[PDB]
Amino acid sequence: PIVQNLQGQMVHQAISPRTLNAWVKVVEEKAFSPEVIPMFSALSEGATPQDLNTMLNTVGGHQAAMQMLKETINEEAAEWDRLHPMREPRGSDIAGTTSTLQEQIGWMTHNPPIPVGEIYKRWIILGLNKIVRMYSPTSILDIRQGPKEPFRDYVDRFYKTLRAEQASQEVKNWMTETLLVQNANPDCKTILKALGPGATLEEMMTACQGVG
Amino acid sequence: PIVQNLQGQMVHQAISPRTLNAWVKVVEEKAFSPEVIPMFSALSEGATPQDLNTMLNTVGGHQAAMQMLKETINEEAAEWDRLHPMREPRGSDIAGTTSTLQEQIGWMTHNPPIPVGEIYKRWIILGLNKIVRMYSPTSILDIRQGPKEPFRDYVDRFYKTLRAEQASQEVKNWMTETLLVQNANPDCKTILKALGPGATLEEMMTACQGVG
Amino acid sequence: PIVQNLQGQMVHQAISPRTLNAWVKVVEEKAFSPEVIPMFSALSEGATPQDLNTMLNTVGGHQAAMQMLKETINEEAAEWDRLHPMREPRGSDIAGTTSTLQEQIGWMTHNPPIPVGEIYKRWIILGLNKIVRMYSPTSILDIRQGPKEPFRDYVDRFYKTLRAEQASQEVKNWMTETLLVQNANPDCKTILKALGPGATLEEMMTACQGVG
Amino acid sequence: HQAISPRTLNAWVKVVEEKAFSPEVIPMFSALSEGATPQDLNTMLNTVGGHQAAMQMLKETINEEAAEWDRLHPMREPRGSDIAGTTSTLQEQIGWMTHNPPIPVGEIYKRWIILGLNKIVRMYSPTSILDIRQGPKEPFRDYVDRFYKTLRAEQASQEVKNWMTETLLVQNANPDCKTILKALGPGATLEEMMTACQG
Amino acid sequence: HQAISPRTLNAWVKVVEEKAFSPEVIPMFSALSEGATPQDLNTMLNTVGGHQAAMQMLKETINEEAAEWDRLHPMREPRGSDIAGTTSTLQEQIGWMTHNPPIPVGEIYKRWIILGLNKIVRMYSPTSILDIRQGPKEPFRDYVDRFYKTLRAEQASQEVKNWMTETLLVQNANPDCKTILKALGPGATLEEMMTACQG
Repeated sequence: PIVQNLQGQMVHQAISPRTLNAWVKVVEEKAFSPEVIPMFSALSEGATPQDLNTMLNTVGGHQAAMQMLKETINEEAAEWDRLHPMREPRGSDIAGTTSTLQEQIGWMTHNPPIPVGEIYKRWIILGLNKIVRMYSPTSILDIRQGPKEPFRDYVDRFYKTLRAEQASQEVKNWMTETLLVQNANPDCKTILKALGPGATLEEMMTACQGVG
Repeated sequence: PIVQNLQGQMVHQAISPRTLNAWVKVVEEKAFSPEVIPMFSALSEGATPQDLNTMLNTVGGHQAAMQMLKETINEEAAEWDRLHPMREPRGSDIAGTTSTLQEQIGWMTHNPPIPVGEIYKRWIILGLNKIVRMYSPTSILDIRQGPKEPFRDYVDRFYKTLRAEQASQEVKNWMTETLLVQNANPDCKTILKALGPGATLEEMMTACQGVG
Repeated sequence: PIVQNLQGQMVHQAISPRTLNAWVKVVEEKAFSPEVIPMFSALSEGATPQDLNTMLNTVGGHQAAMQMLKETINEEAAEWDRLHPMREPRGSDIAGTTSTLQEQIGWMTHNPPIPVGEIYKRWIILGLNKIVRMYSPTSILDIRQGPKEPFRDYVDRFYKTLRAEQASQEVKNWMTETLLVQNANPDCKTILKALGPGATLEEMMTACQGVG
Repeated sequence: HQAISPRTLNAWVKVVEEKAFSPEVIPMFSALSEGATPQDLNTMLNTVGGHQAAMQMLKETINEEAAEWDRLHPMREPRGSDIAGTTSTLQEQIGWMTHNPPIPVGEIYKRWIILGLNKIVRMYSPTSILDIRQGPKEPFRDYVDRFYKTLRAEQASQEVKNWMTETLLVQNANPDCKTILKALGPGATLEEMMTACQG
Repeated sequence: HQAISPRTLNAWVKVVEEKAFSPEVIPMFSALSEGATPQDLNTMLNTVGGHQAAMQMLKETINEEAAEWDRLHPMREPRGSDIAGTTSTLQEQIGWMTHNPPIPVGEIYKRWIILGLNKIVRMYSPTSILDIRQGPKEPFRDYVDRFYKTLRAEQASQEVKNWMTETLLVQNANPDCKTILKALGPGATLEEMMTACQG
């Protein structure tokens, strides 16, 4: 992180141990559920490349996830160097392996701020999105409401799987509009189709409140 | 947040990573149970509009909840601009999208304090109340004591659903007075009606202690 | 830990009580699952030998784990003294039993930094790896997919046991490549073998999504 | 201006009657109505004998589109009725195409008719694409032909159709073919898919 | 510019439906689509009712060829999609066809479609060549016709097909004519082969 000293000069602030422990708990217990990405974003707010590499070290227990995260980081660094051929931050500098700590702090504290931390964070988020896409327990087409399950639980599962799938935005809109209604159980499906097309999710949940 | 510097001049204090992680856990695990609103109020004490937008970013995983929260924020900003046509905070300024950080700190630190953080917080709380109202698993009329369930558990469920429903206050009073007694199981319902009308909840719980 | 004073001179920072409580929870609840090692690494970031001994004291509830950790520490200290016959840190100094606190801070704050904390941490990590290797509930050859279990759960179990086993890296690669396919259930195993050899884990998980 | 040919009109009538309403009616109508005027279009629509319910849908959709056009817009310029040809002379219809520069009155009405026909064929498709699934013994060839006909009739966005082709074709198939298709794995072509799945 | 004739489109759909995807479909398409612009070709393909699996193979092959064209060749120059007619306008296609030197987008698209149709026919060959064989009483005049129809469907290389005609034909022949072919011996033309086989 970054914080002002007593006089005011910006200086690197070490990431606290309990934050890293929380991130380790997130990596281990959750098994790369779709909820990790918001948790990673929260636990890494203001992170520099050194801190992000510290988090990646804990990620590195899983060989496959670590390998794909490294591959996506390398690819995005190559893209950055392709687009953009204290020195200007290169791809490896954004990756926090060649650039030193002081260069990172200077880049983040520059006027205007060079968002090295944020760009590296978004690369990591893309890699984590891919990893999450692997570990989705089932595809969206397999989510089906049970004979007795409440509509709220089915919608929760459907939207979780939708976050996992990471399709195109228009595809997601069509999915929520049509596939949600299609896969519902018959007793609910009658009411959903009677509501008609273009029904907002608020109408859908209110109409089917406790039908099961 | 806001905190005095070493000399004493007010300056923005960044929201800690672990607080945002806790808020993410609240958004994800709880599935918008009625308990989120107190937890949101606690986790966002002293929040500025920038911090509240930071929390909203984590909320933004859910498309429907994020959409309705944005819609309520826009509506309340329009209401604010309608009522009230460093510059005075406009609706978008309260929303923390046009106003800069320093303007927010100045507004909160003004004499008298302009409660930009609190008004934005209450708008967010209204939106979250609506979202919670969607995700209520069952309506209040479906809560019914089981044949063996203790009275304390039934009352807990009833009051949770009452918090979820968000009806008029007089309607809530009538509901607690009459509907609670009506839906109780027959063995308890005999004692509840024998207690008579206008019985305080303390009398109701003490009388039916361990009846089931 | 280590942190700059108000003037800037480096001084020892005490390990917070809540960090030690979290480490105690990790030692007790987890029962030396493979996830402890990342959690230990996170909770002990920047630790000096005195802090590491403080953590070891909480570890010392378990007689066998404490004994083996002490034995590995002594062995690695003997190796350090063998390789390398304020004074230079001896093996017992790295162990944080002969060296005083101020010598440790001076070593860590030296130019270049003497990584006494990190070397002691890696010795502790080797000992914890051995302890974890004892407490593995089953060997890798016993992990077998169930008739109905999803492929994601089976892969999670397999990689957890692989982390526990701690074999040679090439052995691990062969294990993930062949033994994972061999032990899968027949309905999945058909698809895995149809995918052919040299299939990346991404292909394996995507192909067998929801087959069970 | 030239009169519509009896051969063309008979072809339109016979294809509509024979095909009832299948997705190829849209390209057939577009081909046979090449550069036609609103009077010719109305002739082609009214000439259809059967499927008067479908013709009612088409007229209702034309009226709705005309109302929207009138909402968007209050030689004399054309209103929705003028575009639909209900209140336009043949000379008036020739105008707005003979006008320099012309405003394509015929093409707008053709687009409205195409929207109505898309709705009609979507209604006339006997099953939904998500409900299309393989029989226990149906050939994979017949399954995929039915699936792609239904997908053609679906009237959805193009990216949605691409995802549909990528996923539901493999997914909705029976387990016997599903095993072979998964063994082929993603990124394969339909040609490879059927050639492998011949048995 | 003149649009495709309704008689031509009706003939095309008629022959496609009646013949299925037999080998003659390719030359028939080449005949009917002479000088046809990409818009006309797209209409010609879209109007086909049924065989949507075949139309999907055709679309996929067109997309692959368009990608190859775009890779090889990076008014505005025509792209692969423009040749395919999905993106480029009718006027743009007409201008490209009229330009000197010409960019015959029609001919390139026709060649791509011919490739796709060849692949489709090779898929659609009902029985492999090795399976065809003379019956106990089937005349040689019909057995050889079946054999050569299938051989045209298979679309193997000429070097293979020489051996196929030389050996597989005589091998699969019925026992009565097998002896006659063997006696007649190698270096034989089809006229000799049949004219030695009657009865």
